[PDB]
Amino acid sequence: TFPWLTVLWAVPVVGAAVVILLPAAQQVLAKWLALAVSVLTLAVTAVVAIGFDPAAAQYQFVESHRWIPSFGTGYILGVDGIALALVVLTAVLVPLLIIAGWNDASRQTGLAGRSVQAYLALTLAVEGMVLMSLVALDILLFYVFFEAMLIPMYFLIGGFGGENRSRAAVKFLLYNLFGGLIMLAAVIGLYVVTAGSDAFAAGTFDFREIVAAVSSGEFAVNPAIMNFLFLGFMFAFAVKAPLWPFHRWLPDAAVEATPASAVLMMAVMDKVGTFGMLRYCLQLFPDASTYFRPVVITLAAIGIVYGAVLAIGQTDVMRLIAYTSISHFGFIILGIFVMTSQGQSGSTLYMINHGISTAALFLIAGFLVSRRGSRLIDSYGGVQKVAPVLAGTFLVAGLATLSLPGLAPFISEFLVLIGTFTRYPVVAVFAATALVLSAVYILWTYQRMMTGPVRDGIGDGDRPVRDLVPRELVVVAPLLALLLVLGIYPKPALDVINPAVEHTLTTIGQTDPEPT
Amino acid sequence: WLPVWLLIALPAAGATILLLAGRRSDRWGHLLGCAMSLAAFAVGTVLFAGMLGRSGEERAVHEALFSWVPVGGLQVDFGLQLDQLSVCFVLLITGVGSLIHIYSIGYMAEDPDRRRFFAYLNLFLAAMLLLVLADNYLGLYAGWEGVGLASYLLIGFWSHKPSAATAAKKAFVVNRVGDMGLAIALMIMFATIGSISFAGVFAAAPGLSEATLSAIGLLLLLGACGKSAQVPLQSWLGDAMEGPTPVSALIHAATMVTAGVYLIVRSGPIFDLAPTAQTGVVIVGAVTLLFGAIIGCAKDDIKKALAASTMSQIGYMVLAAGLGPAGYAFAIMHLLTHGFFKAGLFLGAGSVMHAMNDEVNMRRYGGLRKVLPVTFATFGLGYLAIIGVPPLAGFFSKDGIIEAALGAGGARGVILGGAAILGAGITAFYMTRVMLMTFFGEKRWAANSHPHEAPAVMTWPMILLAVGSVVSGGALAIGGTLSHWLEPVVGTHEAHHAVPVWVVTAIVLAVVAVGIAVAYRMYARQAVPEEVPEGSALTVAARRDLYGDAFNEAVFMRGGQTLTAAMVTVDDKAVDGTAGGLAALVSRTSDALRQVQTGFARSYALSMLGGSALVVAAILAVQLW
Ligand SMILES: CCCCCCCCCCC(=O)OC[C@H](COP(=O)(O)O[C@H]1[C@H](O[C@H]2O[C@H](CO)[C@@H](O)[C@H](O)[C@@H]2O)[C@H](O)[C@@H](O)[C@H](O)[C@@H]1O[C@@H]1O[C@H](COC(=O)CCCCCCCCCC)[C@@H](O)[C@H](O)[C@@H]1O)OC(=O)CCCCCCC
Repeated sequence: TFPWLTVLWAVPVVGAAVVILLPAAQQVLAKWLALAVSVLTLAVTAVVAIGFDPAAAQYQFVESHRWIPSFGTGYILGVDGIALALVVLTAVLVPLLIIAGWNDASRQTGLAGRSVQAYLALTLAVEGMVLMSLVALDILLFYVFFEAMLIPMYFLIGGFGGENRSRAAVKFLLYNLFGGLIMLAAVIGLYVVTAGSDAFAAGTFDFREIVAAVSSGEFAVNPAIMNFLFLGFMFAFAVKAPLWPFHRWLPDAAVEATPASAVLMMAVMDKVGTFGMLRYCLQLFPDASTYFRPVVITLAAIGIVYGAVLAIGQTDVMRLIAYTSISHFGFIILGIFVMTSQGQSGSTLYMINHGISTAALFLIAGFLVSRRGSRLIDSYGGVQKVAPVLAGTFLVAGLATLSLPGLAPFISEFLVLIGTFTRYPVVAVFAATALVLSAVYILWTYQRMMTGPVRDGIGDGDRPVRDLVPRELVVVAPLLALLLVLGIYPKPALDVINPAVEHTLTTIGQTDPEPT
Repeated sequence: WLPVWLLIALPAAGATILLLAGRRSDRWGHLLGCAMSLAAFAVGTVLFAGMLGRSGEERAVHEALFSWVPVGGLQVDFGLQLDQLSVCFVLLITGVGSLIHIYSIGYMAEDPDRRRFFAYLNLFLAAMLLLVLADNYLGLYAGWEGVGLASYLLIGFWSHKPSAATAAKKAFVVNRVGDMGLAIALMIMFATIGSISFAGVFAAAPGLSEATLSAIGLLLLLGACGKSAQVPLQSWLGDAMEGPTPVSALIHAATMVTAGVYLIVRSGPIFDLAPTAQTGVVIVGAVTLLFGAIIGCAKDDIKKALAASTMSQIGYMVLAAGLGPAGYAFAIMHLLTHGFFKAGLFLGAGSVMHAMNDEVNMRRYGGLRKVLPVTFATFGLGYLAIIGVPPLAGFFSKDGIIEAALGAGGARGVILGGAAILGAGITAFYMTRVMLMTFFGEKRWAANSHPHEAPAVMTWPMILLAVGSVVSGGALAIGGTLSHWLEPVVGTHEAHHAVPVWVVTAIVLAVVAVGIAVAYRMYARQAVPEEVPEGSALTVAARRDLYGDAFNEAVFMRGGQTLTAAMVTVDDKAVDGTAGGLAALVSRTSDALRQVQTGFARSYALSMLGGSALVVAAILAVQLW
């Protein structure tokens, strides 16, 4: 059998290496080669998805090799429905981010003229590491790449990006790396516990073996040790997926980085955190996850409402979008930890829809910010008159993030909310208030920016706000199309997500509560 | 054979084209939108005829298109239920929207972006059709939020006007509060029944408990308040008038406001088993009817007065619906008649505004009766329907609603009847004031206004709407045709006849006559003042919409801003503060330790001789200390 996942994750990295190795004089050719690598990765993802059988075994396209037996970790890849969803999201988004950031690195000087090549290579490396993390079926391999993906993104923020890029990159890398190091403590504890248990020949990192051992009850561990390990994993994923109050790194990095890099971070990269909760936290520590479910549920709900409120209070458009994304990750984690088929399937579909919707909205806001010279909300006005298409696409993206039923995110949010209510009705209502808060922070921003009299310098002056160029349409139209398709007909995604979710719940001894 | 879902497909597709074709379709897009609306009307008429050709349970058409959200026990399948109740709304929406599109042809003829406006109109029609046709509450929610979005877009039209944008935002936010309430309702429904479709919900409706059913009904009533513009969510109607007059006509006559009443009636099984929810609905309907009637009497703008009248009529319909099956059929009939005559009135008002150089103040207008004979006739027909002259459509519907309210019985019945009578009187007073200030008295025109008759395109819709306001009410009430039609789906009911029908009719006529006489004395016998006269505290309170906006600005805007500032301070000082404090502690400790690196070899040797610490630790390791 062909090692499809190995190629899937290797192609982005090899392409990044080739791109960075290109001479300085091939900048345009470097851009086209990076786009071609992204498209090849997307084709690999497409064939994997097409061959994926949701009715078949839980894990498919499994590749297994000995990598570091001394550490009890093997090169084990395999994609489930949950992993496949995020893999498809990353594969589809990365080319769109590349064609969105086509010229983001143009103005950067020095670096032996490799600025464009460096930017493209870093983006492709992030894509490859994210993909391999998604497909990895080994705790230590997954941790390796979950932590490694930070560095390319750290360079991508610090290099390129705004004036305060350095501080933002430092805060990013240090928050995420402190979390990853706590994960390292938890992972070493997991290895030690597995070694001390007769369930395994020795200390083990094979995710499937450990999951089976814990589910069968053979790998019984002291609930305190399991609680500590789960706390480490959850803390790492909570800094990665911006669970409140650990979110404070995300706004600065998102605003200071280039729009494509910021989207890659929030839309794609940060998802690895939430996915990490869904695959490991629940399945490695079902008892600890169940015990801590109230606390994590409360934190997710507070994140939803608090991020919505802050987004309402923001004056910078991009920071507003970042806080919106924080609230959306709040929804994702709330749906994950409620441990309901509806809740978890909705959270996965929400990972997908939020990736797409935040990508669209953030990229459109980035285009608008590039047209002008300031990110301030008050710096704009009546933009709809000058750039009808830009304003229309921004409205559609906001409506998506606003969770309209005609667009994909609602389907997920609904599904999450439903799942939350059956177990924690008060939390469900508290989250549902975010439906109002999202209308607020989307439509008020639209009113402030696109409506009213055309602000000075928007339709005239040296930096007028011209409508979207064809390339920006190439970026935007696919995202809006995915939003509309996953809103009208989400079933193709759910058909893949629902089985994997069931297998997950079956694994953790959880079931949707019976109706009264 | 024509499937039901075409009703949704024809308009939406049109909108899609008009949204995507862009400037290429700017020259003829309005024609395509009008064609889509007319095709929807034709399909609705054909489906209604097919339902008439069927009897009993065969009358309704249930069609499941595809599995939609098959997640575990949810298993929500996209499906449309065009029942006897649904078909009435389908016909009303399609016909009135087609007439409004035809009118908008001329109304938006001189304004660019008419193609985009018609795109929004088609999307609005599609959303309303999906709302009324969806066989499950999730599809109902989809249509609900679609109607909210379309209302935002249309009210938000003419984005260069800040007031229009603010009105659109306010409308969407208030609608979204009711949408959140309806979302809580759906979550409760799924949690308790495990199903979302109408069929399963109503099959399991008898179970659960009075408390659960009351909670569901109250949340649905909150949603309706959102759409139906019932208190406390009734404040957004007034500002929504910044949008084009056809938008106001479409919103108030069908779809947007009609959605709350449709949700209440379609949810009839829940409210029938939830007496407390029905009581809440009745209270809301009466209170909002009174509030709208009071506010309308003070509004000096034709659009604002019409909006207040729409709020009052929706309140009457909501009270009828909350009265249970006794008023459900009467509520639907009054809703249809209101669609007709309110649409006519809004079209007439738009014609007046166009003739008056977009003037909206009722004080500036006057003596227009001769100036716009066709507009005057249409406005007068709609006015007679709204007041409820015996020949007019509104007479029968309002009389039935009032009779049901009075027959509710006991203190509740007496209160409802008194509220209805006061509402009828105040409605007569306000409508007479508006009509007199508009079409009677001195011209009072300003800026050398030169009124001209509206074109045929905007006129024919006016004549048809007047014909509807004249006929539909009787056509539905005489012989109880509408009541019998809704009987198979809406709860059947007998007549309590607490008071003779002629007695209630006479009382209503007397109240209307008293209001008309008061209005004539105030504004017909006495010349209409050119400036806003002073008055009692109540007059200014009504001028400020009974402070409804101020309350919202007083409690939620101000309280919301306070909460936002508090959370921003928490983020900047508390949350980020912990990381800042950690960094400060690390830096301070690093500096303190670096001070230990004194640079003197002898200090380092002293630290090394601190190896006495290692020696003592090793020795004590066996001391067991
Ligand atoms: C259960 C949860 C319920 C919570 C719902 C509350 C939603 C948010 C309320 C504020 C809002 O909704 O948004 C107003 C501002 C921007 O205000 P705006 O600038 O947009 O407009 C202003 C206008 O200023 C200029 O605005 C432009 C030019 O700038 C021009 O066109 C205008 O003519 C004008 O000159 C003008 O001068 C100012 O005095 C006004 O404040 C204008 O807004 C005004 O809001 C008021 C409130 O509205 C609402 O729906 C609230 C009611 C909805 C629910 C209440 C009842 C439900 C009960 C259920 C049982 C209305 O009276 C009009 O809506 C009016 O329009 O947002 C913010 O601060 C948000 C800050 C924190 C919000 C977080 C809330 C938790």
